[PDB]
Amino acid sequence: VTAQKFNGLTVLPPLLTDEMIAQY
Amino acid sequence: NKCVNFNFNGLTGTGVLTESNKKFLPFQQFGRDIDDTTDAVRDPQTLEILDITPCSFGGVSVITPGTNTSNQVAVLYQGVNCTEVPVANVFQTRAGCLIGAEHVNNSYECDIPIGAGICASYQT
Amino acid sequence: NNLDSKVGGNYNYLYRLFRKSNLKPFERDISTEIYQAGSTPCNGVEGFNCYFPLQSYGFQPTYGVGYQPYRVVVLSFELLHAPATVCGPKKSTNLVK
Amino acid sequence: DPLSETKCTLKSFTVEKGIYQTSNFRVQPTESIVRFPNITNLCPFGEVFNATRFASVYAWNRKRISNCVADYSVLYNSASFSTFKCYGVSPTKLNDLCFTNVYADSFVIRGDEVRQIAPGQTGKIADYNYKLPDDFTGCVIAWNS
Amino acid sequence: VSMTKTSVDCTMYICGDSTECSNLLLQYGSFCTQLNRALTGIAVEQDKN
Amino acid sequence: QCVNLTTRTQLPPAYTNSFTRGVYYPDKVFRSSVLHSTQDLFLPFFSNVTWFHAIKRFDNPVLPFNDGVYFASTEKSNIIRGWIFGTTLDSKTQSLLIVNNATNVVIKVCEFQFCNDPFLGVYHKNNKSWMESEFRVYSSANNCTFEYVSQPFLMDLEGKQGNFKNLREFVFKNIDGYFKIYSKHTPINLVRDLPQGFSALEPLVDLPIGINITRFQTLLALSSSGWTAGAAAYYVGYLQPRTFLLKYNENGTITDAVDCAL
Ligand SMILES: *[C@@H]1O[C@H](CO)[C@@H](O[C@@H]2O[C@H](CO)[C@@H](O)[C@H](O)[C@H]2NC(C)=O)[C@H](O)[C@H]1NC(C)=O
Ligand SMILES: *[C@@H]1O[C@H](CO)[C@@H](O[C@@H]2O[C@H](CO)[C@@H](O)[C@H](O)[C@H]2NC(C)=O)[C@H](O)[C@H]1NC(C)=O
Ligand SMILES: *[C@@H]1O[C@H](CO)[C@@H](O)[C@H](O)[C@H]1NC(C)=O
Ligand SMILES: *[C@@H]1O[C@H](CO)[C@@H](O)[C@H](O)[C@H]1NC(C)=O
Ligand SMILES: *[C@@H]1O[C@H](CO)[C@@H](O)[C@H](O)[C@H]1NC(C)=O
Ligand SMILES: *[C@@H]1O[C@H](CO)[C@@H](O)[C@H](O)[C@H]1NC(C)=O
Ligand SMILES: *[C@@H]1O[C@H](CO)[C@@H](O)[C@H](O)[C@H]1NC(C)=O
Repeated sequence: VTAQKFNGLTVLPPLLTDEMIAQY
Repeated sequence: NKCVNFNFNGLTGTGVLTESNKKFLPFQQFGRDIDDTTDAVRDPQTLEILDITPCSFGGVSVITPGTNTSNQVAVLYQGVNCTEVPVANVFQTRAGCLIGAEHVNNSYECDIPIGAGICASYQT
Repeated sequence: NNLDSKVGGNYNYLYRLFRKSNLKPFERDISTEIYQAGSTPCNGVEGFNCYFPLQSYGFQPTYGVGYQPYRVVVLSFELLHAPATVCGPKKSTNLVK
Repeated sequence: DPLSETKCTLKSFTVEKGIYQTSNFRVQPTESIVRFPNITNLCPFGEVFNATRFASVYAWNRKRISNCVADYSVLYNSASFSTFKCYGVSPTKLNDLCFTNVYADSFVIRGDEVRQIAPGQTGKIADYNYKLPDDFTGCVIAWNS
Repeated sequence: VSMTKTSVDCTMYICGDSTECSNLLLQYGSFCTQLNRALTGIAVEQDKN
Repeated sequence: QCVNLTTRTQLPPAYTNSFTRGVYYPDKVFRSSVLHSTQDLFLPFFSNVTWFHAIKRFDNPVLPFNDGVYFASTEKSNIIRGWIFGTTLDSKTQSLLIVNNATNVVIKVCEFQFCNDPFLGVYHKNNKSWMESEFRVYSSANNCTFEYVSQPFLMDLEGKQGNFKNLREFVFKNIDGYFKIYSKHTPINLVRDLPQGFSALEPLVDLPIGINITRFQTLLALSSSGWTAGAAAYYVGYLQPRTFLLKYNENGTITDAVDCAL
């Protein structure tokens, strides 16, 4: 597989980190 | 490093200014994003290449217990690093800044989901 | 024209040619003072590039149409937010339930 | 309070446990900043006013202005210029205005006959050696000498 | 399993920095709330997913 | 001065493929590490560009200038020197003049009266030095509107290298009363045709000219009739309204472009 923007769309982070899903 | 209305050679925009790591060709006076947004400018006096960052903003989230249970609440500044929030207990997370929350270490069971492994609860 | 004209010019009529800015909607500025159009202040009743903003209309019968004076009334009101205070030329009906 | 602001978002007097998004906080921008490549070809105004000798009125000089920035910065701003009018734009507003194409004029006349340079006016200056057009929306200036 | 969370400052996106626009938006109405109440539903549904 | 010299050998016009030469940086604006697309006026890729010489022979006919142009010269000793642009060419409208004399470049916009057989003329003797002799370009310019000139140099006409040593090139365009000049220079070892491969011209200068343009001429270096003028080649191609896609790289400089309907 491969922080605001001027107009106010936002990518927003996940509830579980990429470590916690690995721990599941 | 202040949130301002800038203008260079008539080119208006909103943000904070900073000295770039990027490098222009000799004759260009504006620079942009992959989304065609002025992400950069070159001050027509000093010529030093300035990157533009749009000021940090978002929905204030609020964390509350039941109205039945309390009148206390914690106020969450999503996406914003807290270093400009007092311009409007405190802690910082990948998901934003929790203000009015006692940052504990003990990893209890979850209740009020926030982000990047964080969630809140009401306890003594 | 047939009232507001005077053959020597009816200079009873004054306007405000200048002000620090445009006034507020439905506002009315009674300020007489000398308007400081230039960078200089002016102290006393006169000076360089400070000008009397109150300036005058001439009106006469020898002037052309639309250069002539016109009499104006501007009716303003608000509507049905609240109890009535004037009502139109219709009689109230019977009432039915 | 945020407590009243959530009660307000929900249009409710009760609220249970939760996280509620509200109030889009945004930095009200603190001031403006402005930048230009500093003015260097200023328009050549010294020779239009400060020049040692002007022409006769029948020979009234006319020269072209272009390629420059046209400051009134010592022009209108010195009171010794004993008359001026730009007829369409206020005398305050010409530093913010622009020109497509320009010619400037230089000559001497009598103080009594200064009123005769108005467009659509008479007297031997006006009718025989300097006349102006009916639309005239360039600008005009005069000073005692 | 899930798609990225998003939200938008619909007011900043429709007319950034403009009060004259903002008074035009205040004739449109609930569209700004609605266009994040939808995205909240997505955002929570990623967590539930 | 003007003298109408007719003294040359008679030849038809030549033609050749444009390859991927004829793009410019479309707007004055930086990007880096992107694939970005533009719609504007451009030289189509793989056009039959017209091809011209100086030699015995001196190709300098009247060319139309519809929507502006690409011009490129494979060169030795600076034979191609100036440019002349307009629509009446006889003082009934304005026109533009741009040349590089023996000591300064000069750029002017006026109601011009250009020559019927123009060139720039030079003393040619064997005494190891070549200098200005004559300047056959135009007589009148009685209204003028622009006034630009270089700092003083010496720019030669002496040399005897074989194949073409340097490639110089330009885009000329006339939009909203401005002129736009784009250029590039690169050394070459090429004998009789344009370089394959790719580059994009930089905006060299912009000028407030204000003239509707329909035709163009070029100025080249040279008891009047009968003459020697040196060996040179140059190529001419039009601009169509077309999309292009570009690679702008890590350095923010141009890497490649694609003609969209090729
Ligand atoms: C803006 O104005 C300044 C002069 O006031 C020009 O820059 C000067 O250049 C020398 C070069 O060695 C510097 O040492 C000075 O410190 C500069 N002065 C200032 C005040 O910065 C500059 O060239 C002008 N800008 C442009 C685009 O020409
Ligand atoms: C200039 O070139 C042309 C030949 O093509 C000649 O000029 C002509 O001169 C007459 C007036 O005597 C005009 O009616 C023609 O219209 C002109 N033609 C052009 C195209 O200019 C003339 O032979 C040449 N002049 C000299 C001095 O050699
Ligand atoms: C909530 O609090 C009120 C007291 O303010 C109480 O009367 C009510 O019964 C409580 N409701 C529940 C469901 O606990
Ligand atoms: C909480 O944990 C951090 C390390 O994750 C440690 O530095 C800090 O002292 C601890 N604080 C308390 C109050 O336990
Ligand atoms: C003309 O020069 C004198 C100084 O010799 C100065 O007082 C005056 O302000 C100047 N005006 C302009 C327009 O240059
Ligand atoms: C001989 O050389 C000089 C330069 O040293 C040159 O000016 C002159 O024109 C040459 N002689 C002739 C007859 O042209
Ligand atoms: C791009 O930047 C690198 C690293 O600084 C440099 O070595 C390289 O020469 C540049 N590319 C070109 C085409 O000059």
